[PDB]
Amino acid sequence: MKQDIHPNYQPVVFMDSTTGFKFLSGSTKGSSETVEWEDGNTYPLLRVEVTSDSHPFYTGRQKFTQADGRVDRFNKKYGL
Amino acid sequence: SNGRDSESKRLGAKSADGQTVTGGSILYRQRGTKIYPGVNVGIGGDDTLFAKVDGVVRFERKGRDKKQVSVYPV
Amino acid sequence: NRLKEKYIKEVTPSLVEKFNYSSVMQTPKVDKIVINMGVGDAVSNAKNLDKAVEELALITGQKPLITKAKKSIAGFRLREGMPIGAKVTLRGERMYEFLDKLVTVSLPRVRDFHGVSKKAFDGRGNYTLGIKEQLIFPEVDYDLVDKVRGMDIVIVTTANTDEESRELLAQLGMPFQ
Amino acid sequence: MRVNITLECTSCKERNYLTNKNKRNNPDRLEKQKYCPRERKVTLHRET
Amino acid sequence: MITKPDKNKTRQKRHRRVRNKISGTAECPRLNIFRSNKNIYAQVIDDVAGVTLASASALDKEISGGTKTETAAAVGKLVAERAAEKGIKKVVFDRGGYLYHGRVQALAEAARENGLEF
Amino acid sequence: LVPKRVKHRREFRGKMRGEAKGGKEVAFGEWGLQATESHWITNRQIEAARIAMTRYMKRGGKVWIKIFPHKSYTSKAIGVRMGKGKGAPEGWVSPVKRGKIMFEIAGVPEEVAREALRLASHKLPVKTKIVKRE
Amino acid sequence: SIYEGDYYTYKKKYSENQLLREKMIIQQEKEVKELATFVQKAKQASQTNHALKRMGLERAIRLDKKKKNLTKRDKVYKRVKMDIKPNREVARTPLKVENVTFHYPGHPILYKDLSFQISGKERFLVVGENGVGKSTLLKLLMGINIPDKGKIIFNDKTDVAYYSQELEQLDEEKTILENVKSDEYTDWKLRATLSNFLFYDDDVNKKVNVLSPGEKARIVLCKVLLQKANLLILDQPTNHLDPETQSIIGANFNLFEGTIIVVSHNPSFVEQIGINRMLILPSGNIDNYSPELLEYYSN
RNA sequence: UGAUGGAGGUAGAGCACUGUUUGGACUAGGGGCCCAUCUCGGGUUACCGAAUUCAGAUAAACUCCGAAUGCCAUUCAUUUA
RNA sequence: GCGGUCGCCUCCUAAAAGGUAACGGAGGCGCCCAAAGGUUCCCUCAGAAUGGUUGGAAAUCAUUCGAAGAGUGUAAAGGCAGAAGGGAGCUUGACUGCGAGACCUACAAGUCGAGCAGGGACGAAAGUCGGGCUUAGUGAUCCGGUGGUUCCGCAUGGAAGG
RNA sequence: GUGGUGGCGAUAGCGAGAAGGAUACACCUGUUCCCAUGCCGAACACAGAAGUUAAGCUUCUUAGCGCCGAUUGUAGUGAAGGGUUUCCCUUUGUGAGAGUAGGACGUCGCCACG
RNA sequence: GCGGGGUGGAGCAGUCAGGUAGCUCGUCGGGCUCAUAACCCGAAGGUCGUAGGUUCAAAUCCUGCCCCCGCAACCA
RNA sequence: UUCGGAUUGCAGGCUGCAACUCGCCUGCAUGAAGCCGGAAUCGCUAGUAAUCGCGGAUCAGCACGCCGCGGUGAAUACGUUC
Ligand SMILES: Nc1ncnc2c1ncn2[C@@H]1O[C@H](COP(=O)(O)OP(=O)(O)OP(=O)(O)O)[C@@H](O)[C@H]1O
Ligand SMILES: [K+]
Ligand SMILES: [K+]
Ligand SMILES: [K+]
Ligand SMILES: [K+]
Ligand SMILES: [K+]
Ligand SMILES: [K+]
Ligand SMILES: [K+]
Ligand SMILES: [K+]
Ligand SMILES: [K+]
Ligand SMILES: [Mg+2]
Ligand SMILES: [Mg+2]
Ligand SMILES: [Mg+2]
Ligand SMILES: [Mg+2]
Ligand SMILES: [Mg+2]
Ligand SMILES: [Mg+2]
Ligand SMILES: [Mg+2]
Ligand SMILES: [Mg+2]
Ligand SMILES: [Mg+2]
Ligand SMILES: [Mg+2]
Ligand SMILES: [Mg+2]
Ligand SMILES: [Mg+2]
Ligand SMILES: [Mg+2]
Ligand SMILES: [Zn+2]
Repeated sequence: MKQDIHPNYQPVVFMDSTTGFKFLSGSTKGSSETVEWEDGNTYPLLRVEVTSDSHPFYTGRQKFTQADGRVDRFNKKYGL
Repeated sequence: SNGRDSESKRLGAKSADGQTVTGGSILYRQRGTKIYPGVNVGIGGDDTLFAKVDGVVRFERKGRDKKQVSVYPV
Repeated sequence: NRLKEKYIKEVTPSLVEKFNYSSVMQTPKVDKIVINMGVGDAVSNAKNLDKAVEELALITGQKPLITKAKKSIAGFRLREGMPIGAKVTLRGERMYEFLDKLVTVSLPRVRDFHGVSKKAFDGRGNYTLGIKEQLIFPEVDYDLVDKVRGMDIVIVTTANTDEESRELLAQLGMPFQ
Repeated sequence: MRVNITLECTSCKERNYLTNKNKRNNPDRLEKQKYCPRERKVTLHRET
Repeated sequence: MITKPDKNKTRQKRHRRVRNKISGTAECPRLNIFRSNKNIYAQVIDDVAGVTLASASALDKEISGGTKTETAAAVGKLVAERAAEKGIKKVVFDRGGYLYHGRVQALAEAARENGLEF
Repeated sequence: LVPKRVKHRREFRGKMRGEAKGGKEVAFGEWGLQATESHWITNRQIEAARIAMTRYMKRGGKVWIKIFPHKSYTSKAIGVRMGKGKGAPEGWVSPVKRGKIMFEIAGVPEEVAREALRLASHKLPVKTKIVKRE
Repeated sequence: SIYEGDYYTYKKKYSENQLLREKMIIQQEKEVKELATFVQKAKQASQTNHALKRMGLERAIRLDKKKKNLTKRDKVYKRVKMDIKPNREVARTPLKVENVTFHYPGHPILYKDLSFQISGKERFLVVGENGVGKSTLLKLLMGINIPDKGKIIFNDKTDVAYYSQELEQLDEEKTILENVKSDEYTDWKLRATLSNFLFYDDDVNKKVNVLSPGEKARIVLCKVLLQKANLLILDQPTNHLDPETQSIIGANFNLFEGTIIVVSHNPSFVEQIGINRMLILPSGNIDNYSPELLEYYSN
């Protein structure tokens, strides 16, 4: 890689906030927070709310209710 | 309107195969390299093939479908 | 390095088993990743391409090569050599790192993300994903974008068949529909 | 606009060479390292 | 699916163009160089006769071995002195389509120092 | 019949000697009309012959026109002296050399075919003969 | 050309000469058209009309000799075209200056508790004499000078364009096109405006270091125009400009639909702009504009 | 005149390129008909049909080919001048 | 007579060397390039299919298929993919004095040229370079202008003028 | 047997299939080093030897394509003649293209390791 | 064959000499009027015949093509 | 825009046999044009204009209209040429 022409790159850890699952990868962005890491090495830490494990599709279960049908709505409203 | 034409350039071969020629004799006038310069033959600025040394002229085939001129001193 | 680790450990033996490879050399691998951002707006204003290039560099970690129109096209007001479109090539560690980031972070942040296409294959074992909008990558900062844009990521592998390609991408993690 | 021009040797003020240049493409006086026969060595020749 | 062209074939494509103006004669033989991942080979060839006058390589067992660069230097020294024994002084260096940068450069400089004229 | 395009507006008259290079055998039709002489044939003559043949056939069967009038011939108007360049292209012809199968017909009984070809031949300038597919 | 007399005499003599030259070219064109018209009449006549065909060729010879001695009218030098329009709209309070005091370190205070407020689409003249603080005040507004005391507030609706007095906004090393380069304008857009400022074709690749002060002033003005700001802080804009370009500048500013803070020692330019309020220095006096400007100058 | 060696693209022929061109197969595609129209998807004329393919022609300014002749030359041969 | 044409380049006519006419059939030239030249190194096209945000027949990207169906400043022919096409670095050989010998040719001209010397560019070296893939892009003499010059200088030294 | 390196018109090619790595050649491991990418150690460059014949490569099978191609006949044609002369015919010499019989999945050297 | 022209509905500019599509009448809507005309206020209407080149950029410059108009197309 | 409150979604309240065509009203959600208006044109001379509500007739329900009531409460009239 040519020198002084590429955006700064630094290794960084990632923790899924919702579940805590951890994965180490490089990125351009830097996080003031830093955490240790196996092999006894510290890296800036980027907390992410949603990851592959967190995302419902990967797990195989979906949170969404999928809404209600109008027949059922009518019965609920009118007690029928 | 037609009626124009340039002077003919008297191209073609100027020396026969098996003919003895002196150094620098023009062997073949051409546009582009219809024939290639072989041994002891140079190609001029405008594709003219000339003998670099004295000898006998020889036209051979350069491979499958290309020709070549060589000058062999005796 | 996580994705390379995952590949070599789990993915490689699993593909070997499924596809009955005589030697591990036959194992398909992600050969390279080419991220291409076609910017026709540069003709109207070159700074659109400039900012697009900057965003792409932030996303990729490598300065992009600014590809140029090989042919002048009056239809798009395009003159030959006009610097429209950029690309970046990632191999080895950078390739694996970017791919893992795409799987984990950039993909979820897509609006109403229903997964990735499962037919966008050339027919030779090489895939492409069309990202409609940026701001899904953490490095875009959701504000620096003056004009939102998209891109095309081309994953070129050593697989001969879309089937082996599909399994490999799934193993590395690909939200196929 | 392409025009004929003369390259004069700076060392001896000798107008050794004739050439031509496009004024628009080369507004400034052309300068070349050319052999000066009078001085028998390479010198800077500038258009005049 | 992606193909990686055979590096040797690409080398040969460049080597043909090199040979279009480099060729060997009895009194000015061609010094042909071949380079592999492991070893490097030098030959002195008379194309007119189509015979290799002298040869050296990292397999001669007269080369102690070492870093591939210095092995090339030893091959160059060995071929230069062998060519001198056969009375060859001037040669034309065929870089075999490689770049005159590294192992080949070391080998060529070794040949120059040990007495081949080129 | 007229070619859609021509590389050159004006063309040499040419010379017709010997047998036709190709097309001397019946290809598609059951019956064919073979030229026994060499002559120019105009698009008008081709068209007249074709119409006569088809009318007699009652739109029964198929008709192939083997020849096409590629060549163009020019002329000079009355009262114009020699010189001052070639004339403007006047018409289109097909140089037909003896042995060429000008027309073919199929899908019709033999006697109808022979009569149809006879009418077409009378329209054409060359002497002709009927040829059966082999 | 050298004339005897004054500027008006030169204009009178010059205007007459170009008038007399123009009439000469008109009559030479008429004679050429007359011959041309007859040549055409012969050209389209029947080939059987031998005499007319003969006369047509004879007149064709005269026509050729005329067309070869036909003086070319010199292309009249093109004048500048300015169309300054604001992108956004002015507010009732574009600029707020309140109790602003400033002094250059080591020198007397130029003004104390200076407080004024512009109204919007107003022609505001900063009057004064040489070395009184006029340019300092304008530098103060832009932010070049930080006020020693007080505050300067720009409404969020106010976009500002600055024309410095000494032409300090140009890179002498770069070219004309490079100087005017902006992120908001494409190349052909820049060229069209530079042509409106009399920079034609490869005249835009010239280094700014070789231009005259007047030509540089046009580049600075072009930068001001390309901003499309609604507030114009102009410090002696007509300086270095030829008299024709000055009137164009003043006339176009008069029609400008925005606020103008201007400094000018040229009486003609201020009249064209039609000043509304004048601020006298060093004695701070926000006043309605009038021929009373002369009274302040006298006093 | 013979023997030998050459340069060249004509006659002829050929379709390998470029034009011109016929019929068949298939068909992207285009045409109007109705359903559905948010004009969305059909299903249609043995509707018109590019490209491909099969078969068949054609050429001074086409050639995968290619003569007879003529031409250049040979320390050549015979005869001649 | 009217119209057309007048010099130069390319093709067909032209009859397989060369040459070969017509108010025969087609087109081009009166330049352009400071790189679009030299050299060292490096690269290979056009299209088609498949996939792919904006994006559409067709912008950029990827694989495969692809021998040239592309490109070669500019007409055509010849030639070029061992490049003459394309890219990069350095450069100015788009050199000075010539030039055995050839082609063309009524003359005047025109064309090609190894090689020798002077002094260089590139390259490690070999070696290439006296413009550009080749063939148009031009005009005799007289007369005059500019620059150089160890030439002459009407008794001599200058000058005037050659 | 393999690797370098050449000569000869592809009868040396292409396509398809099969076998091999002992050495050798390659893929192949890396980027600290010279050196590099109009981004990328992909390439070039360098360092190095964990694995694999998977590919390249080598050897072998195949006539599918491409290539070479006799004889016979014919077109044309030099020469000498004729006719009813835009053409056609005869004698003599020459003789294609096409279409085929067939040929052919190379051959001739040198070096180095076996 | 020689010329002249293709710019909003009509008549015209612009074009030479590249940067920004106008003038007169008309049309549409609304005013004024008892109503119409005139008059007043707003609005629409062309990417310049068309296809290609040149240029950073074309109504403008270059080439072709298609339309429309006048003329000519043969003389003792 | 904490202006503006159109349009729209959902959920309700009534009246009525029945509120889709086609009622009024409520809550939440949404948040339109609109930045004081060209030519022209209208009302008004004092408790008037302006502005603020309240009641009523019709009427199951339904008014920005109509009729009426009160609250606050101005500017200007030189003058009769048009
Ligand atoms: N950077 C400075 N440093 C020190 N003193 C300064 C500086 N700038 C200006 N001064 C002083 O400020 C005083 C007025 O400043 P300013 O430049 O505004 O004059 P002015 O109003 O522009 O006069 P004019 O434009 O007519 O010449 C001058 O006397 C000057 O000497
Ligand atoms: K007949
Ligand atoms: K063909
Ligand atoms: K021919
Ligand atoms: K170069
Ligand atoms: K490697
Ligand atoms: K293998
Ligand atoms: K074979
Ligand atoms: K209702
Ligand atoms: K009510
Ligand atoms: Mg010629
Ligand atoms: Mg040349
Ligand atoms: Mg000042
Ligand atoms: Mg023929
Ligand atoms: Mg000839
Ligand atoms: Mg001949
Ligand atoms: Mg070139
Ligand atoms: Mg004297
Ligand atoms: Mg005297
Ligand atoms: Mg044969
Ligand atoms: Mg407001
Ligand atoms: Mg009253
Ligand atoms: Mg009241
Ligand atoms: Zn000098």
